Amino acid sequence: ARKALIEKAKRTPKFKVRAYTRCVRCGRARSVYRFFGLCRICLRELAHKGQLPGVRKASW
Amino acid sequence: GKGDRRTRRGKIWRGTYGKYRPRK
Amino acid sequence: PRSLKKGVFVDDHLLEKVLELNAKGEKRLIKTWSRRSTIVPEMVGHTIAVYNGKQHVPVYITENMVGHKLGEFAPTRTYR
Amino acid sequence: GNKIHPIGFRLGITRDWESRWYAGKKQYRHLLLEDQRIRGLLEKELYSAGLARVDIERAADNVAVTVHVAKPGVVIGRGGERIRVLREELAKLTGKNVALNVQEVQNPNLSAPLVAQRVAEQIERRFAVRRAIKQAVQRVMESGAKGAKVIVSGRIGGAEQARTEWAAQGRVPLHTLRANIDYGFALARTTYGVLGVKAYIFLGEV
RNA sequence: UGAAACUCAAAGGAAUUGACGGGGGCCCGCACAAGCGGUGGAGCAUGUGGUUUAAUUCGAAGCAACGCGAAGAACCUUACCAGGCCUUGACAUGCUAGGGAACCCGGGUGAAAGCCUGGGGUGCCCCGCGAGGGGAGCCCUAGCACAGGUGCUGCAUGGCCGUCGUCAGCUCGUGCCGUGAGGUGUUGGGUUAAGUCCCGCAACGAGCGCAACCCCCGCCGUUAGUUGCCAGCGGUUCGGCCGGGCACUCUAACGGGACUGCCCGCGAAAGCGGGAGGAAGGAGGGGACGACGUCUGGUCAGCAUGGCCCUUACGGCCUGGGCGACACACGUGCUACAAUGCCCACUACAAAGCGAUGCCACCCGGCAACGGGGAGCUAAUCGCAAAAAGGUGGGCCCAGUUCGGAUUGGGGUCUGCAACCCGACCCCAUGAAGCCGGAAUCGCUAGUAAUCGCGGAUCAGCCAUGCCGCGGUGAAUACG
Ligand SMILES: [K+]
Ligand SMILES: [K+]
Ligand SMILES: [Mg+2]
Ligand SMILES: [Mg+2]
Ligand SMILES: [Mg+2]
Ligand SMILES: [Mg+2]
Ligand SMILES: [Mg+2]
Ligand SMILES: [Mg+2]
Ligand SMILES: [Mg+2]
Ligand SMILES: [Mg+2]
Ligand SMILES: [Mg+2]
Ligand SMILES: [Mg+2]
Ligand SMILES: [Mg+2]
Ligand SMILES: [Mg+2]
Ligand SMILES: [Mg+2]
Ligand SMILES: [Mg+2]
Ligand SMILES: [Mg+2]
Ligand SMILES: [Mg+2]
Ligand SMILES: [Mg+2]
Ligand SMILES: [Mg+2]
Ligand SMILES: [Mg+2]
Ligand SMILES: [Mg+2]
Ligand SMILES: [Mg+2]
Ligand SMILES: [Mg+2]
Ligand SMILES: [Mg+2]
Ligand SMILES: [Mg+2]
Ligand SMILES: [Mg+2]
Ligand SMILES: [Mg+2]
Ligand SMILES: [Mg+2]
Ligand SMILES: [Mg+2]
Ligand SMILES: [Mg+2]
Ligand SMILES: [Mg+2]
Ligand SMILES: [Mg+2]
Ligand SMILES: [Mg+2]
Ligand SMILES: [Mg+2]
Ligand SMILES: [Mg+2]
Ligand SMILES: [Mg+2]
Ligand SMILES: [Mg+2]
Ligand SMILES: [Mg+2]
Ligand SMILES: [Mg+2]
Ligand SMILES: [Mg+2]
Ligand SMILES: [Mg+2]
Ligand SMILES: [Mg+2]
Ligand SMILES: [Mg+2]
Ligand SMILES: [Mg+2]
Ligand SMILES: [Mg+2]
Ligand SMILES: [Zn+2]
Repeated sequence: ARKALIEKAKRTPKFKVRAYTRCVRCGRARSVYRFFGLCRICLRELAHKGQLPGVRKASW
Repeated sequence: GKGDRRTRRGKIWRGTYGKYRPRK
Repeated sequence: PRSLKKGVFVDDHLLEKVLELNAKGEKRLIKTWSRRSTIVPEMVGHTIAVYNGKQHVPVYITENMVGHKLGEFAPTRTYR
Repeated sequence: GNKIHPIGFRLGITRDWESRWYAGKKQYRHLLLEDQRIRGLLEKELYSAGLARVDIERAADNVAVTVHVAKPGVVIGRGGERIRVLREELAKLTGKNVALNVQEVQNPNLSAPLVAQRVAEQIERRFAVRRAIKQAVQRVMESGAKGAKVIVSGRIGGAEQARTEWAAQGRVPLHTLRANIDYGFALARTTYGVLGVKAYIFLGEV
């Protein structure tokens, strides 16, 4: 997550396409979820803390 | 077989539609 | 099985830079980076230098290739 | 590299969340980022007070932030000056008229996060790791608790060979659900590198 | 009988804990055997090695790297390369001024980025009648502290993960034994899936693990009826449509249920075999959960981090290219080679999920992909949605064939600024290899395997035949 690249937040995409997501917590671009704006790693982390409301450990 | 796009199964497998499998 | 739709795309970069170079006759070379642009009629007879990624390549565009793209003539990779 | 977070494992029972607010696929991600940003300034500030937890309830532009601490006085300030400045710093970050309760801890030796922080500090102050550990485990064990356990990472005393120090007393069944084991992780920046402290405190069951 | 020079920091003895033998006893696991279906051969998809390249960014390396990080490479992503450009900087906090600055808008050039600019405008403070002066704020320019660095080290680290392995087992306290390392306990006999429980015992207990507490599935009940229904009845555009009713089905909260309790047989016990009643019987089925520790395992490229190294460049911006090269080699898969089959009709029967600038009913246009119009749903209420395998009828008649759908030529449709490199989809034409696969090798013990389709994450679109789940039909075999 190069600071220079976390410029993604930069609305101005010039072309709506070029706009992509990134972890809002680690900057991770490679596996970010929409409903959390978090990557699979950061997501797993906070979920463990209990800081992700309603999110529990699914078993079945 | 599922690889024949010009057949029923072809379409279904590829999850598409067309002459060989129109939407009812 | 090729296809775009309606609006034979062409970067105006060179278009309005060639359709103009028609008025005062022709010219000699037009180096571009837009290999995306579709070749069209009023290009025939010209010579466009297309960037392959390392260099600009000379391309005498002729009738027989009026529908193709510019990149199609500037091969990207170098093999054996 | 095994064993799950003892809390995330116990969210169903013996353990509640640190954020209680419903939301939809359109808001959730935001009220989340913010909800975090809060813990951001907070934990970077209220450090000294010794913040053990930050619950966050929401309703609708309403924020029931409840900073838990051992020294509720560092929160307040002179007469009530801090819980004024900060309480304003919050609503500044997110214009949402935010409350900001403050609670004291009935024994900071049973706040796993704190115990971790404590030990984590002694480490930067260049204490003898094993001592700190044994001690901590003691404090906790003394002031109640049916079991406790502390873990420090490696590079103990600036050693090139990273290690891992133990120490623990009484029960600490990570496998049993209805255990109610508080847990806390404290970092530990240093002249030579990072260390990691983990605190476990077992109290009651059923 | 018996040396010396020279050379070494050991050579040795007994005992301890381990690890190990082609030592012994005892026992377990899809470990073998039994059995069912594959892979290895083909075509293609995908990852990799190797070559190639301006670059083909980096990592992962027997098991435990190779549809792995990537749950989405056309630009973006992107870390690589070529070229055109920036320099307190795309981001933070600050400082000394030479000065004008909040901001708004047009042009020159250009691939863009930039570099030049040409203007429209002056609020906020304390002054001053005013002209105007000095200051906040913000923006520029010139030096400065400093930012920034997928730049090295995973053998300096945290955190998280993998692995032996859900395999049991690993320990402590006090006592006892031994000069001591240590031993006893934890060994032994019976028994368990289990260091599970029993019995015995110089030990008596305890901790981390087993187990149990949590989730799903199976039977029943109690509140609770915008989804069930003539169950029972009255209406019928015979659509559970309307009235109507919660019985039933469901939906989802809370409880009941199983305890080897009962009977018989064997034990000394724990338990073992068997029988009843029960939806379920002796851990009912599946999951979450993986001890002290091992592999100087993996990751400095998620993030954090000590130390090194670059700081008009190892930072930053673009436009284009590359990550998509190919003589060739391997892994994982997909589609097949057909008649227990393929094709076209007609008709049945699911479960989980997802959807307000998103699912998209229905209608019209088009062979179609899709266009145009348009109802409905904040969704047990509308849409995705067809279920396919099946069942019924019909065709093909053993052929590289109505098997198979690779490759290639056309003509189109979508997404997108843009599909040459390098998208999916549709239609016409083309119609490859392939006749069941050498040596070798993988999976699975039952709703499992094998087969059939369906959804979701990522996501504009997609290179998904990959992952992660869902339900239909449903075997064989285990002497040992
Ligand atoms: K290591
Ligand atoms: K072929
Ligand atoms: Mg960074
Ligand atoms: Mg994108
Ligand atoms: Mg992304
Ligand atoms: Mg066919
Ligand atoms: Mg010697
Ligand atoms: Mg000896
Ligand atoms: Mg020995
Ligand atoms: Mg077995
Ligand atoms: Mg096997
Ligand atoms: Mg066998
Ligand atoms: Mg093969
Ligand atoms: Mg590689
Ligand atoms: Mg590396
Ligand atoms: Mg690219
Ligand atoms: Mg221009
Ligand atoms: Mg390592
Ligand atoms: Mg590590
Ligand atoms: Mg490595
Ligand atoms: Mg077990
Ligand atoms: Mg002892
Ligand atoms: Mg002795
Ligand atoms: Mg003694
Ligand atoms: Mg002992
Ligand atoms: Mg032992
Ligand atoms: Mg022993
Ligand atoms: Mg023994
Ligand atoms: Mg036990
Ligand atoms: Mg045993
Ligand atoms: Mg004993
Ligand atoms: Mg290593
Ligand atoms: Mg290795
Ligand atoms: Mg580092
Ligand atoms: Mg690749
Ligand atoms: Mg080659
Ligand atoms: Mg495949
Ligand atoms: Mg039509
Ligand atoms: Mg393309
Ligand atoms: Mg042949
Ligand atoms: Mg044949
Ligand atoms: Mg088995
Ligand atoms: Mg699918
Ligand atoms: Mg998609
Ligand atoms: Mg492709
Ligand atoms: Mg698919
Ligand atoms: Zn993340």
